[PDB]
Amino acid sequence: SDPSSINGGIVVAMTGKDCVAIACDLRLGSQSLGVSNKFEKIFHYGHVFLGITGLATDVTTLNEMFRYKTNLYKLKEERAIEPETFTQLVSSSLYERRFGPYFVGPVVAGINSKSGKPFIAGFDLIGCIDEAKDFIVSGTASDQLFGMCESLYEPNLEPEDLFETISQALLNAADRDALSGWGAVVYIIKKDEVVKRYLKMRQD
Amino acid sequence: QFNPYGDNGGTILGIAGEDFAVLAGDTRNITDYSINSRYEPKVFDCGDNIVMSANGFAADGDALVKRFKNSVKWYHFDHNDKKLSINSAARNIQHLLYGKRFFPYYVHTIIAGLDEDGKGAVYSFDPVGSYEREQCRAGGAAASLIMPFLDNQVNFKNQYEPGTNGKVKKPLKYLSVEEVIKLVRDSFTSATERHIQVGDGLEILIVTKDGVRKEFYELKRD
Amino acid sequence: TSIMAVTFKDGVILGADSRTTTGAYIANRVTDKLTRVHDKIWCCRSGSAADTQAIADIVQYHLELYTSQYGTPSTETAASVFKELCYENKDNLTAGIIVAGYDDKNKGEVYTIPLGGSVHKLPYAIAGSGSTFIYGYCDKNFRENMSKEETVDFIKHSLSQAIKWDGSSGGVIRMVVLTAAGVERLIFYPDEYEQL
Amino acid sequence: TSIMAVTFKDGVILGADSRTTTGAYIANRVTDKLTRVHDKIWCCRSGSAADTQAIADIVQYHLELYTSQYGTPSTETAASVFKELCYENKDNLTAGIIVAGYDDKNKGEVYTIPLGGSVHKLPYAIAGSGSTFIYGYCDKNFRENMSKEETVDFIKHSLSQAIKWDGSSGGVIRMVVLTAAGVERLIFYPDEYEQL
Amino acid sequence: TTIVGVKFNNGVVIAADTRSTQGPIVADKNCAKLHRISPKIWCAGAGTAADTEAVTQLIGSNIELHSLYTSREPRVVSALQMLKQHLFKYQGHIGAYLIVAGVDPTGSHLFSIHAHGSTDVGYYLSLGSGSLAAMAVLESHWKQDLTKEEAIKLASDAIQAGIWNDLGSASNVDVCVMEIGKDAEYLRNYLTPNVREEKQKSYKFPRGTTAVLKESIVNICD
Amino acid sequence: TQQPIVTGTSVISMKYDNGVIIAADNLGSYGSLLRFNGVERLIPVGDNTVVGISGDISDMQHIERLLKDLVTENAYDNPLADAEEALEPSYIFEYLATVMYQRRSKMNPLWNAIIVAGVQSNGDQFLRYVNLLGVTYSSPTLATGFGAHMANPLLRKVVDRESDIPKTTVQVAEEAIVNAMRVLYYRDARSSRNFSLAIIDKNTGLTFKKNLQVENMKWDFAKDIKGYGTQKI
Amino acid sequence: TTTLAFRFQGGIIVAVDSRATAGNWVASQTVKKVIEINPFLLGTMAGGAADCQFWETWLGSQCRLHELREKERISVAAASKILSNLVYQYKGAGLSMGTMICGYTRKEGPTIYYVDSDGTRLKGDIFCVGSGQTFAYGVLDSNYKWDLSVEDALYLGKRSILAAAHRDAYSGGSVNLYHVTEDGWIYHGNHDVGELFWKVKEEEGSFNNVIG
Amino acid sequence: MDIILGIRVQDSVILASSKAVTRGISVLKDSDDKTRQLSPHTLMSFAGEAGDTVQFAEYIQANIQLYSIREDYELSPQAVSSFVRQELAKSIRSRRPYQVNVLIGGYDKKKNKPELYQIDYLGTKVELPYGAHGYSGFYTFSLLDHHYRPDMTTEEGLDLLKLCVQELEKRMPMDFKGVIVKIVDKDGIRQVDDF
Amino acid sequence: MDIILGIRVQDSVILASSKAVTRGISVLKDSDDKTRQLSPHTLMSFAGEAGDTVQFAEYIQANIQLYSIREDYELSPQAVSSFVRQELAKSIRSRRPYQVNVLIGGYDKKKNKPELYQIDYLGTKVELPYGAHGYSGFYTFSLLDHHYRPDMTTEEGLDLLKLCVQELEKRMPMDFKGVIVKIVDKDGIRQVDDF
Ligand SMILES: *[B]([O])([O])[C]([C][C]([C])[C])[N]C(=O)[C]([C]C1=[C][C]=[C][C]=[C]1)[N]C(=O)C1=[C]N=[C][C]=N1
Ligand SMILES: *[B]([O])([O])[C]([C][C]([C])[C])[N]C(=O)[C]([C]C1=[C][C]=[C][C]=[C]1)[N]C(=O)C1=[C]N=[C][C]=N1
Ligand SMILES: *[B]([O])([O])[C]([C][C]([C])[C])[N]C(=O)[C]([C]C1=[C][C]=[C][C]=[C]1)[N]C(=O)C1=[C]N=[C][C]=N1
Ligand SMILES: *[B]([O])([O])[C]([C][C]([C])[C])[N]C(=O)[C]([C]C1=[C][C]=[C][C]=[C]1)[N]C(=O)C1=[C]N=[C][C]=N1
Ligand SMILES: [Cl-]
Ligand SMILES: [Cl-]
Ligand SMILES: [Mg+2]
Ligand SMILES: [Mg+2]
Ligand SMILES: [Mg+2]
Ligand SMILES: [Mg+2]
Repeated sequence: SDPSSINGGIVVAMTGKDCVAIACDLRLGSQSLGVSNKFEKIFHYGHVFLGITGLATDVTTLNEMFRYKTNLYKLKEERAIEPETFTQLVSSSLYERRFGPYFVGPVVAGINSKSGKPFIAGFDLIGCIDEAKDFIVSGTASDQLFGMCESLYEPNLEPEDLFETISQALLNAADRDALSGWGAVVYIIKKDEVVKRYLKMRQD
Repeated sequence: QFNPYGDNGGTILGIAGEDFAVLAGDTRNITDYSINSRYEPKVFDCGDNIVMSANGFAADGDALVKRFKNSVKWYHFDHNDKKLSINSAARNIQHLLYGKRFFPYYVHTIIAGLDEDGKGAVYSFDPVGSYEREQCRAGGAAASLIMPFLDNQVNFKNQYEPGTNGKVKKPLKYLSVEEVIKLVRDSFTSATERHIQVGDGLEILIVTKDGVRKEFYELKRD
Repeated sequence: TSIMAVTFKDGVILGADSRTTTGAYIANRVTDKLTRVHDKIWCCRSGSAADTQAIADIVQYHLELYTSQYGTPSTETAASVFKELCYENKDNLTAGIIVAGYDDKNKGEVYTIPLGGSVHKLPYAIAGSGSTFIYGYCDKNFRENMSKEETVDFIKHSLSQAIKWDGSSGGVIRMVVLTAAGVERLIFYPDEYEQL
Repeated sequence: TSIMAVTFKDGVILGADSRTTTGAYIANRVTDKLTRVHDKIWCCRSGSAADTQAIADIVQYHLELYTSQYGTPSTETAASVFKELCYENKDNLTAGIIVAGYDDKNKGEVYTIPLGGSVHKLPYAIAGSGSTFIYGYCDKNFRENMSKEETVDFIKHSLSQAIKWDGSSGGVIRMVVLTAAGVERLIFYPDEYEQL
Repeated sequence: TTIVGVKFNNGVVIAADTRSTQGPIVADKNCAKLHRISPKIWCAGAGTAADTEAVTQLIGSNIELHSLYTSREPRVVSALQMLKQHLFKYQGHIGAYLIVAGVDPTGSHLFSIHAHGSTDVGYYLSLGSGSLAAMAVLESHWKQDLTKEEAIKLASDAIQAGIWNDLGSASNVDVCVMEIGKDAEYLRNYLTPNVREEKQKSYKFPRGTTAVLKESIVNICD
Repeated sequence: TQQPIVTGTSVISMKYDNGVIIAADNLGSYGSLLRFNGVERLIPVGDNTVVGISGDISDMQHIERLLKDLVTENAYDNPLADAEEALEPSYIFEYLATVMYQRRSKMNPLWNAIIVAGVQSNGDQFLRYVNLLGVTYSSPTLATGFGAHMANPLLRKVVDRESDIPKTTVQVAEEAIVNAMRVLYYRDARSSRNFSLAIIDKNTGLTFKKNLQVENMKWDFAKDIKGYGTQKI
Repeated sequence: TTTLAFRFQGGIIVAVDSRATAGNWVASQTVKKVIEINPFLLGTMAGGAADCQFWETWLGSQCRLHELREKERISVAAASKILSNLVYQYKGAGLSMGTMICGYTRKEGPTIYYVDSDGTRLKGDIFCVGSGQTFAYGVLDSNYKWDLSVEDALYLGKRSILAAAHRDAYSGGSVNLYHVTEDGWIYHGNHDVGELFWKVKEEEGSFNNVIG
Repeated sequence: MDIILGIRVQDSVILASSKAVTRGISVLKDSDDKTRQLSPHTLMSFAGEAGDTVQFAEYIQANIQLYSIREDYELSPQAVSSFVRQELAKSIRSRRPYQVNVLIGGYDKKKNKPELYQIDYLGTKVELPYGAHGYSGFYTFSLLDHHYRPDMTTEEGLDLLKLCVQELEKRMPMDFKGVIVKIVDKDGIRQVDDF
Repeated sequence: MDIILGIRVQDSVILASSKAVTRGISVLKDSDDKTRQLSPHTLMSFAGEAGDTVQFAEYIQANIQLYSIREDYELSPQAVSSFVRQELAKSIRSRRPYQVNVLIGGYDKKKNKPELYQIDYLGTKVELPYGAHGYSGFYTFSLLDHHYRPDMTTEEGLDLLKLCVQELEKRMPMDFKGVIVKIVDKDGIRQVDDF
């Protein structure tokens, strides 16, 4: 009934030293029934990464929408969109559906190509921007993720240390949520290289 | 319509060591967005080296604790001052809770102490009396924030040994009372940051063969 | 309903309209809402007619039995019996009662018992749907230790306005005077009080 | 809310309390419920603050545009514009407005517009939750062709009682005097009117 | 949320807390609740976060265009009128509760707007869940003819009342000062009660702790 | 299950160095009607306790009678009724707290919020709250209804924690209480200007003040407030 | 919750999961959904944790009192019916229980009874109860035979729970195994699903949809 | 309607769909084909609310056939599935949404690969090795989790499908009157007339 | 439970009762005997709410067996049916009524006649030549109206019963997993093991 918790899933993002990380689980279900273990929730438009939790049809729809918009942006601007700008675009696009919203919990992550500054941001289903320094959480196990991130996280982590912290935040949060898990992916993002790692986790 | 239930907030945490056990809980008491008290004790020494906390609706919590304390008193009268073992107390509490199955004590109960072999013990209850012995358990408002942290940092879940890459698990080495108290404090500091009903103060009751000791720590008052 | 009780120098006077309504239909236009629970302890009734009659009947029974054993009861005692019934049965009753009586020791006394079953001793009291419209008038015009004639005018004028504005109130203005002299019944018809 | 408008010999006076409430919390204790739609046409507002502000703003716009084309509008004309908005949008509004103004030809006039959107021209009018408690007092004490000082006392005393009994009413008593002489604002504080 | 506005003799000061919440969970510990409508007109907002941000920018945009069209400094009553007429249009469904303040060629002004479109005027105002704590302080310490320094203190004291006593209010204090003749000064985190306290422990992991299945380089370039 | 009819608003209280203070206005409201203007909501029990009650007045009068009956019953076969075996605040509270929770458990509550203020035999300050749900808590400052939202913040500026109690004098405490009562009169739509205040000191005993009024009120600034935005006249 | 029990040549196999939830929140992964009523009787737990726990340990007290009074082991039929008759008294009150009373006696042999909070009492050879019962039924029905070795039967029960733990969101944690014979029940360990899944996938060649 | 299954093997996609049509208390038909050919190498089965199912399927069919004629070219299964998802995602926020769940089984002639897509009425698309809609998956996914391989032959796929249908016939309360099975491969679409 | 049928022929009463027990989405059992022998020449089938059905049947059974021992005598089917009706008529105005519908098939040894009684949970008794509870009658009464005779043999009764079960298997949505058939005649009660 509650659209935000039919399919299930989670996304988390963290900042580190000259790097950002964004991670997600792979589960898609119909309430109790697990359907897919390959449903990735993180997408990217150029060097800007977007994670989206919530109702799966809207996750897919918004991805297709932001691909559409960032592609036109690039043709006109003659440059790739930056995280700060994309964040405003996500907020604008969500709020235009104020009284008929997409049931989602987006998370933006990336590094500004000019300043080199790491950037993360979260949103509610209708556009409110949460631009945190430390971390952003989203999904059916957001409470769990908040607890994990708030205790595990420390500032200025190196890429390979940040990977361990975010992975353990996601994994242990998902293992306390019935609608999250079934696999996981972690993106480690630096100014000009990105590594994608699939995590081994319990499949129940 | 009259609603006989209420939510007084708060959060509690029980950790069982090898020869000790701790039961912690914040001292803040609330209704809605108001603070009632910054220091309202929630964890109690019930005698016979047993500590107890009934978190949730404080009126039902106080009633249950009061009745259990009374049960300990009468257990001494009826059975020649025999010590009530932690397992026996747990079963007694199940019957107290289930006795009100159709008008429950709206609380998450935890008790802590030592078993008959001297090892650390924590028992956790649901509002209608189902119970289970555990090594680790957080209860109340911020339980969803704390338990995953405890799965990771007490039972070393999802942690493996470097170099093996997922083949060999992190071994389950025992924790000292000093190490446990650090996890408890960090748990409540983290919870205080991201949960509005958690704060003001932290009171920990430590149980050993020597008896019951208390420790108090301040938390943010916002 | 517009009812009131007022203490004055020589004792107390109860006053009431005479309208009983079922919705907008006036089922009775000559109702007597001033009822006797003892020789010099009367009450004013507002709310459910069935409830207030049943209560008054029970009170009269209690005070009759009280008198047989312990002699004449005080007005305070009568109010307590009303209160006990109204308070303990508050879920099932709709009764707003004003108790007024005359002792030789205590003189004129007035107790009001609203919906909840609480008791309030006052110099004067007003109640019923029509009382709302005369809170301002009665507060401005009431004085302590008025004469009989002044108190009759005060009640007559007050209930006149209550009747004028409240559709649930009307008919005649009944009054009952309680003093050492005895019990006097008064009545005032529309042609008299409407022109005030 | 306790609001009233009273015509007298030299013109008309509007009066109001200053309390705005969200449930039992007083969101504003120094509210100005006496608002100007034209130089010598004002109104008293009761009900929804948002609705009554929106309406008043629209009326002020209509009369400003009227004045630019046809000269100074009558008080009756202002009341008609209020009525048109309140009547046609009666499903979506909660506004109880009293319109009062001064012409040289017509002198002081008062129009009341209750919830339904009906118009009623009167010598004086009272409205708001606290008005219920002073129907009796105001009816008994109102006279036509009062002096300025008598009318100020009448309004001051009336709203004093309305405030005393109504929890939704309180703060200061604001008044606006409309005559040929001009527009005068008056204010009366608790220490003054509570002791009346 | 606790937001506040206080007038002083040569201008006006605005203030707010920095907490945002989903139920009992804290979403943002440092939300900026102070917004710029025009250079010398700022508003503080409580209620639905997205609505306060959106309605503040929309009217800010229209005010900028209006300023350019009329070749004049924008007025506070213009923002007030544009805002209320928009909020009224949507019958309270746009959950924006605002305190609007600023200086313009007419002087200094202080107003509030409720979601349904009603506006108020005052020397001191407060909105939000902590509004009652703040107003109690304001009603106790406010006097007229305040200096800039007195007004800032009164405003930040009022915001503190909410921070401590209201669960929906916490963390830092933002301030903005609009004085006549001067530039507006936006004081982000004007008050920070001092911080978090260092954590008893560091939870940095051994590298290789997390088990991995696959790796790959992602192609972000064209 | 019922609904409250005639009601009483905030009861506010605080501890100070030698005792406790408690206060409550003398109003008995009937919905939005400010019906009864001479209601005493502070009820002393002996010379060491004062019970402040808010909520339903008919239930208050019932509780008042229970307390009166408690004193009578304690005196029975008790030669030390005015000495060592006199009623303590802690005894009176626990009794009420028992009754309140019993009544909520029968789904027929006493629709009240109660604060028991007093001084124990050993001179200790007693201040504890109980309500219709049987919920109990203690704090250096306690307030019911609107007082919780408006008074507590003010009183907590004086006594923010336990260690501030010995530093707080009776003059400072009474000043804070009287100020809070003014603030509630500004902002609570169901408050009255008239109120009662009680002080229970371990040295000077019980001082019960009646017929107090809110004074030194600021209203003059209202004259400068015109319209709701654009209006100048 | 997924619980199953089935009769075969070597007696009875009982297999259960370990998960307990409160909405989407995983409350526990270490729950004991099998109760050891006596050395010959087992009870499975599904539905309300408290209801099942309380009344099944109570059932054990009744079974003990029976053999004290009658100097004889209680039948599975009689033991199951004590529980069903009890819950039937509480019918409508809101108890939530889905149980299997499994055991062995001389007169009956290996026997299983499905007992329900609605009052349903059914004897049978195979039963799966809980939110993940359908997943368990698939594996069981396609691989079940009377002529199974204690070893193969144990694995089938373990595998059928694994199947359900994977797909059902409200099932998981670990697998508890029991084997009931002519000489009583025999515990066969706690098997964490987090290790069992990958083990079975590799050795069996199943679960090819998941990547590992 | 009730049960629709799909399984993607080595070189083909197999769709199984129940034959029963039950309107209330009566089974009106026991030979209903709950599928439409969208293109020579793309088949779509469907189940949901009465009327909407066929109306939606034929609407999609027409659109794909129109595309085929205009471009003289067959759309890839992926492209067809994306078109279908968008229609349903558009539909869910309409005045009256299509209450239809579909499986799309296609053979991509360009990649020489079978492809199975599961899409529900909300517009939730997933590519799978095997899929189901409604209560079918509750029984059948456990069997498929156990027995499935990516390198299975069409005959092995049919045997595994028989085991699914047998389990459904044993444990499901409703009599769905067997299934019509259809295979989608490089040579097109054909029906297994004996099952 | 679901389908229970009864038919009274020349010299016997035949009761047919479904074997399925379906608790929600799963068929837990396919061999359930929805009947109890009340006395050597009296059989009662039953269907209704879970738990209540068996609890009621066994309660009646016990009462009749108690009567039999006390009097050393078998009550007539009519007498048993009247006792059962009264219990249900008492039950319907209870705090929690028995939600059970029954058919009572008996052979009266005194009159040498078979007798079939249909009683619903309200305590509504009717003696019939053939009867049914629930949705069964909607399909089967038309066939029985056509084919039935009072002078039919037991074998003819079984053939007519097969035609009823075949129609139910064709048109009813629920799979009731066949029926257990029992015959009640002068020699007592016996079960037809192949049907
Ligand atoms: B008065 O209006 O309160 C009046 C007093 C009563 C003692 C005669 N009550 C009634 O007229 C009531 C209705 C009512 C009106 C207004 C407030 C409360 C109640 N009427 C009756 O009880 C009644 C009406 N018709 C027949 C019998 N009883
Ligand atoms: B008065 O009480 O009618 C008053 C008049 C208004 C013009 C200021 N209205 C209010 O105070 C209303 C509530 C109300 C009370 C009594 C009767 C009808 C309505 N308040 C509001 O409209 C309001 C309250 N808080 C914020 C914004 N608006
Ligand atoms: B405060 O309470 O007024 C505060 C104002 C500030 C954050 C702009 N409001 C909130 O924090 C709101 C509370 C709220 C929750 C749910 C519905 C409506 C209002 N929070 C949000 O709007 C919010 C922010 N980020 C994420 C989710 N919700
Ligand atoms: B199982 O899901 O039936 C399980 C069995 C029980 C013995 C632990 N029950 C639960 O997980 C229930 C919730 C539930 C989920 C799905 C179906 C039915 C019931 N949980 C509890 O009873 C419970 C007990 N204590 C704390 C939290 N939850
Ligand atoms: Cl009468
Ligand atoms: Cl206003
Ligand atoms: Mg009249
Ligand atoms: Mg706070
Ligand atoms: Mg699972
Ligand atoms: Mg019948």
